[PDB]
Amino acid sequence: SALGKLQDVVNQNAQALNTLVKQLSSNFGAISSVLNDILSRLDPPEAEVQIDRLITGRLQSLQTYVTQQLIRAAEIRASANLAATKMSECVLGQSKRVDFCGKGYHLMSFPQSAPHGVVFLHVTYVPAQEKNFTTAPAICHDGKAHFP
Amino acid sequence: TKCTLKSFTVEKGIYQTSNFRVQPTESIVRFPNITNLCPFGEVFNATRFASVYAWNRKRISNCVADYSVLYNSASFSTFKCYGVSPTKLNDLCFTNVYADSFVIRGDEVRQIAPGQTGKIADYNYKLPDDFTGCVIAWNSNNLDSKGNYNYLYRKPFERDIYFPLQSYGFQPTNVGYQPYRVVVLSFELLHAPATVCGPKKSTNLVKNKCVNFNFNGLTGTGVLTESNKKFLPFQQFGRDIADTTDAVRDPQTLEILDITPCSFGGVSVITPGTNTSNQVAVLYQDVNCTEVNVFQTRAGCLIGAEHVNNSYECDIPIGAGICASYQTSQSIIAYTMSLGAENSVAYSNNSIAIPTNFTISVTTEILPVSMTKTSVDCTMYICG
Amino acid sequence: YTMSLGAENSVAYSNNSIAIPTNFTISVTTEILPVSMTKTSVDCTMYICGDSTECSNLLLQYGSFCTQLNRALTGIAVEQDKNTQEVFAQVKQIYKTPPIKDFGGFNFSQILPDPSKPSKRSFIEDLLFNKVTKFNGLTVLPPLLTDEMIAQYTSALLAGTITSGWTFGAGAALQIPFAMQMAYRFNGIGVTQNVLYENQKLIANQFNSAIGKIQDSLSSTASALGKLQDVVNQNAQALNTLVKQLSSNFGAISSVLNDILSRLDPPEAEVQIDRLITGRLQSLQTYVTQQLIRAAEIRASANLAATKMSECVLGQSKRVDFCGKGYHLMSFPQSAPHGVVFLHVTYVPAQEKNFTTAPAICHDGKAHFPREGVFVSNGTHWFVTQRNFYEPQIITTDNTFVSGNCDVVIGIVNNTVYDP
Amino acid sequence: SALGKLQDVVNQNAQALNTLVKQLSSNFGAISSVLNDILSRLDPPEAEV
Amino acid sequence: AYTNSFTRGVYYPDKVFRSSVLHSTQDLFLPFFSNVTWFHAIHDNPVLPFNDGVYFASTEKSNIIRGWIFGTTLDSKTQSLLIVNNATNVVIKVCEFQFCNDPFLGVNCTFEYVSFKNLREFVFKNIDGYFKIYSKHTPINLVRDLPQGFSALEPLVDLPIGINITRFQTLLALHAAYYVGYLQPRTFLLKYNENGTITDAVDCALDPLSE
Ligand SMILES: *[C@@H]1O[C@H](CO)[C@@H](O[C@@H]2O[C@H](CO)[C@@H](O)[C@H](O)[C@H]2NC(C)=O)[C@H](O)[C@H]1NC(C)=O
Ligand SMILES: *[C@@H]1O[C@H](CO)[C@@H](O[C@@H]2O[C@H](CO)[C@@H](O)[C@H](O)[C@H]2NC(C)=O)[C@H](O)[C@H]1NC(C)=O
Ligand SMILES: *[C@@H]1O[C@H](CO)[C@@H](O[C@@H]2O[C@H](CO)[C@@H](O)[C@H](O)[C@H]2NC(C)=O)[C@H](O)[C@H]1NC(C)=O
Ligand SMILES: *[C@@H]1O[C@H](CO)[C@@H](O[C@@H]2O[C@H](CO)[C@@H](O)[C@H](O)[C@H]2NC(C)=O)[C@H](O)[C@H]1NC(C)=O
Ligand SMILES: *[C@@H]1O[C@H](CO)[C@@H](O)[C@H](O)[C@H]1NC(C)=O
Ligand SMILES: *[C@@H]1O[C@H](CO)[C@@H](O)[C@H](O)[C@H]1NC(C)=O
Ligand SMILES: *[C@@H]1O[C@H](CO)[C@@H](O)[C@H](O)[C@H]1NC(C)=O
Ligand SMILES: *[C@@H]1O[C@H](CO)[C@@H](O)[C@H](O)[C@H]1NC(C)=O
Ligand SMILES: *[C@@H]1O[C@H](CO)[C@@H](O)[C@H](O)[C@H]1NC(C)=O
Ligand SMILES: *[C@@H]1O[C@H](CO)[C@@H](O)[C@H](O)[C@H]1NC(C)=O
Ligand SMILES: *[C@@H]1O[C@H](CO)[C@@H](O)[C@H](O)[C@H]1NC(C)=O
Ligand SMILES: *[C@@H]1O[C@H](CO)[C@@H](O)[C@H](O)[C@H]1NC(C)=O
Ligand SMILES: *[C@@H]1O[C@H](CO)[C@@H](O)[C@H](O)[C@H]1NC(C)=O
Repeated sequence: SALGKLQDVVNQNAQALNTLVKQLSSNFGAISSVLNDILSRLDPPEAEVQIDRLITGRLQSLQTYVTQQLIRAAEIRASANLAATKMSECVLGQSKRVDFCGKGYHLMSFPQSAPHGVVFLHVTYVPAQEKNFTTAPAICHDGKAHFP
Repeated sequence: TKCTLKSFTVEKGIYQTSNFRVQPTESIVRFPNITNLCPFGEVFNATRFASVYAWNRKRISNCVADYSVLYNSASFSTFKCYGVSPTKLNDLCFTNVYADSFVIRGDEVRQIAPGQTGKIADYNYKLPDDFTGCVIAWNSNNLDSKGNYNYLYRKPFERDIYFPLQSYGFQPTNVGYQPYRVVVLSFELLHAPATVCGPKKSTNLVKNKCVNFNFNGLTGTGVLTESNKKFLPFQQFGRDIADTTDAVRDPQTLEILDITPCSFGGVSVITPGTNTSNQVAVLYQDVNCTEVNVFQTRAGCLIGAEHVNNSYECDIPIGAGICASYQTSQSIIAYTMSLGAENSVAYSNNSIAIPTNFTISVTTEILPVSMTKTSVDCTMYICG
Repeated sequence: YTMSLGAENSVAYSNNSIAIPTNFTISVTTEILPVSMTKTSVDCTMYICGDSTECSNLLLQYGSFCTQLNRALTGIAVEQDKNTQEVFAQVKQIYKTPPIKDFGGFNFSQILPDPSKPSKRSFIEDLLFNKVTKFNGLTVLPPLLTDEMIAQYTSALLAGTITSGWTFGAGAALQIPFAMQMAYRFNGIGVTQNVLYENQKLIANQFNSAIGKIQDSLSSTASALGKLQDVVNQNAQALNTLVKQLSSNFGAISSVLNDILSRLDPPEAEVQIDRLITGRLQSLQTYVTQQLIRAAEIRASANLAATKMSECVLGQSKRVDFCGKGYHLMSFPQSAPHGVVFLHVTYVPAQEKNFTTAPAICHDGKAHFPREGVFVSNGTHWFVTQRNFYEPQIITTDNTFVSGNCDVVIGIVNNTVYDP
Repeated sequence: SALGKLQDVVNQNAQALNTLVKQLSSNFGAISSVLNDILSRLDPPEAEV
Repeated sequence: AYTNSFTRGVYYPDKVFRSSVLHSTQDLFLPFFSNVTWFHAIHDNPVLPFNDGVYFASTEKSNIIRGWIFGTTLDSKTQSLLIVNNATNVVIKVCEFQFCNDPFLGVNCTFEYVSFKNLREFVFKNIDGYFKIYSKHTPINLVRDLPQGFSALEPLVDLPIGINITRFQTLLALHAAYYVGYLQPRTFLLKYNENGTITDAVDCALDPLSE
């Protein structure tokens, strides 16, 4: 389960194709889901009505599939832009942006290829062991305030 | 869940599978208690019918109309209904009924129908294209035939009282030219005070209970309660935004009843993976624990999960801060999700904490970059 | 009229004139970002064919149209909770402010939670919540994180910020006095920390006044909450249109399925119900497509809000106008209905003066360049001063570095560089 | 070709409008694509269909 | 003599109860701020065309106007709806009554029914042979013209007379000015209050603001 959205995209696309394929078995009101069966049983005056029902159903199914694909392609484009930005500003350089390159202070990143995706190995510096100290905003030496 | 997912293995989580719906207990039929019988006798057994140019229009109101005897009677050559089915006339009932009685030649019967045109459907009798009713015709060659020259032919429902007026001769030796006694029953189905209703006995009304009601032909299912909505004396039905009926007036007792749909809601099944256990917890969304180890949450009624005071990280989200999990003997538990351990910061105006050490951490971030480049031949898909 | 693009302002530019602010103002700005939207769920079978066996059987001929619409709406609903979790659950612990509010003159009682309320929300959070406000298979699922949990997350973020700077966002939370934290932030924008340690009272007064003006703006302007209320209005209009679509005929004799069933036998009852099913299914598909398109936008806005939280609250941003106009000092998160509100505290220079400047200075034939800041002249004497605040100092060998000679730099001037 | 996506947007919008306009000439199963022609030849009962 | 109709002529279009909702309806209403022909009853009852419907209003102080006549010829040649309100009885007849040259009251029948300070408004229209009457009785204190205000009209009578109506006339009791408008298929947006009473209306074709 480490690879999340990357496998989620594959699952969504496969499910969309499966639904599109399964839509070919529906009647949409026609006497039979098989266009060859409708053609071999009816004269053109009624075969036209049955085929019109089937055409309407299948065309609307295709339109639904294409609209879903466009909406998902927009999301994938946004994610690809995010990946390009991360590559440029995290692998090709050092990022000062907080949590843009993993939790902590970013040191460097290494790109790795993944199926229909990219995997980043963000190396970050994380402070570990603390101690309490008494601090002071400034220090007097000869009446003059010294700042670090 | 297994049937809904079209799979024999169910992953851990919460799935919406079916819909809970309260069922009615008994049916309520309510009509005005008028014992009068509609005078179809004086319309269908009349001695003489009028001509097609001046057909008589009889008003039928404030009576019970028994259409079953008319339907079963074998004297009728044709009985075509266009607005309503003949077998539904006993349940459905109408505000007013119009019976147009006149005599038509044998070949012109087909012209008495909505959407029809010709020398009869357009000149001496026109029916609306949205006509709701029935056309009844039977042969009268043994009552009207002679030569019988008292019958003459010349906007919808218009009575138009080298002449454009012509007559035919009725003789017994003339089928397609023999006299036909054709009567058109016209009904209006506007929601209004009903005066003509069929021979169906009314029943007593039950309030505060999910029932299958029937008010003057307006059918539905819901719970009937007394309401404080001031119907005006001419008002019979109330409506909601979605055009569905919201309130009704009882035709027998002049009181207003509020109609509320019987309780319903989605059913969610909270289960760990079938690889782990076959025990499930069921959530009835947005319903009370009345109509359904019962836990009441703002997301609905949760049954099968034991409420636990201890809070943990969310495992299977439910809603409104409640999460469920499979925990120890093991069973499904319900709890409020924990946002994390509380950590008070020892703040003061002259204390600073500085790390004396560090650790190098490598994290992993996965980002989609592309998806499958599918292409569908639309012509082959639709019309292979 | 023709609209005006703004007042014209000619800039007094010349090759040896520089303007340096002598004072400053602390300005707190408000940015509202939608995070999530209503988690609606529509029972497609009940919407199209409510309590009708004949209509349900006819609808079964259309395949998985009903199930795929349900699937899309469920995906949107889950994505909403994902957005909220991503934006707000960016802190691994629930911090809390110390019982004594000794923050060096900075008053945070306006944005810290008020213990006396039944829900520990700040006064500004209450202002935000008080400004922003069926039976056909259309249900609204409750969000996973309650408003109390959102308030707890924002309180944790605010307490962690106030008591530990960016250290809690980086790793473990490290306590630090708030005056020292503000000195850190001032060093972050190229202004020496002595400025803060000398003008602490003035800066605290300006911050408190700005927070009070935020009170005034939120309590007086209803239109301040913009896109956040726009999303609510759009969702309400979409649901209203979907509900009103049930009253349409779509060519059938009646819009009432029960009326059609009670009047007709199956042979044409099926045709009428087919027309109604086609119309209502088209309406559902339109609603679902609009919801997906708007959910993508809300997801983008939630990602922007998470980025702003991480790079503006958990740290200090050098990106211009990413955290309000001016030089960013810090931000404070606040919860809003289906959204988040940021209070960006920024440093804005106020009062300027004209000075004569020089790229370098000759002392002994060698060109001296400022280590930090620029050379300025009050007319007779030359000083080196930092860029964003007028603080002239004697030009010494500790302020400048030597590079090259006088014959290369264009515009070099003569002066004396004091040697300690 | 230096200006890319900027001209691409214009092309896409123009193609969308052209397709929308050309859709007016389709029959969709009707006897004619001209609404005036359908109205002037048929009475309401099937003119409505 | 003309005057301004203001916001008068609003009646309940159907017999369905609605509450706290803005409903748009397509029905024969009186246009807002239109001209209604004004007649006097001092010291004046032509036969007025019926057109597509009529709005009738009157202001009363001694119950002078008490009846109406509807028909085409109004000379016993065709069925004529007749309404008379004498004393405390409301009388409606449909007989082919023989009318005088100047019909007024001194101080084949197929249906019959027997039951300034006052403003009485009435609406008369025929649809599919159905004769509907909408009315509202409200007290006023004004004599010069019809008062300004909004008050919906409810239906009281629904007669299936089936008469073709083209002209009508008013009956005067001689020992109260009245106004006559006309209805058009205009679009109205009706504001139903909590109790279901139409309190406000918007004439969609009155001006771009109402649009
Ligand atoms: C910088 O501007 C601030 C204004 O915010 C000045 O502070 C004001 O000083 C006057 C006295 O000169 C007081 O009456 C005001 O009440 C102060 N305002 C605030 C908000 O405290 C400050 O003096 C200016 N500094 C310089 C060097 O010009
Ligand atoms: C921070 O500002 C708040 C104002 O919002 C101060 O709270 C007020 O304190 C005065 C006492 O001088 C009371 O009379 C008011 O009723 C308080 N207002 C509210 C809304 O509680 C608060 O005292 C300030 N903090 C400090 C440390 O001075
Ligand atoms: C430019 O700055 C110098 C240094 O501050 C000014 O010289 C001082 O002026 C003050 C008057 O306020 C005298 O009290 C000091 O004795 C002067 N010191 C030196 C070393 O000159 C000078 O007057 C300023 N000139 C202008 C035009 O502002
Ligand atoms: C800065 O001072 C130097 C001398 O230290 C000036 O150099 C003089 O330039 C003129 C013109 O080229 C020559 O005639 C002199 O001989 C130079 N002086 C010496 C000592 O060689 C220079 O001009 C000064 N710059 C400015 C802007 O005043
Ligand atoms: C600093 O002092 C506080 C006082 O309670 C304590 O909780 C904290 O652990 C101390 N810091 C470290 C690093 O131990
Ligand atoms: C007409 O009379 C016959 C018997 O002559 C009877 O059977 C029939 O029911 C009557 N018509 C009606 C409508 O009752
Ligand atoms: C129904 O019967 C009741 C008596 O039980 C009566 O009061 C009522 O008027 C009847 N309904 C009608 C419409 O006559
Ligand atoms: C459930 O019903 C009880 C009354 O029996 C009521 O007190 C409670 O508020 C109801 N809860 C919900 C969620 O409807
Ligand atoms: C939680 O604890 C309280 C008091 O200790 C008790 O009343 C309540 O029943 C507990 N809840 C559960 C689910 O056991
Ligand atoms: C600098 O000089 C220009 C000359 O026009 C003047 O407009 C400007 O106001 C001066 N700067 C300041 C801060 O006054
Ligand atoms: C700056 O510009 C002025 C003209 O206004 C000119 O006299 C002077 O020499 C210039 N100085 C430099 C260093 O370019
Ligand atoms: C109404 O009559 C007045 C004259 O009194 C006239 O000015 C006005 O234009 C008329 N309005 C309409 C709508 O006929
Ligand atoms: C509705 O009628 C009641 C009579 O009981 C009255 O008290 C109330 O004010 C009315 N409400 C409105 C909005 O007219």
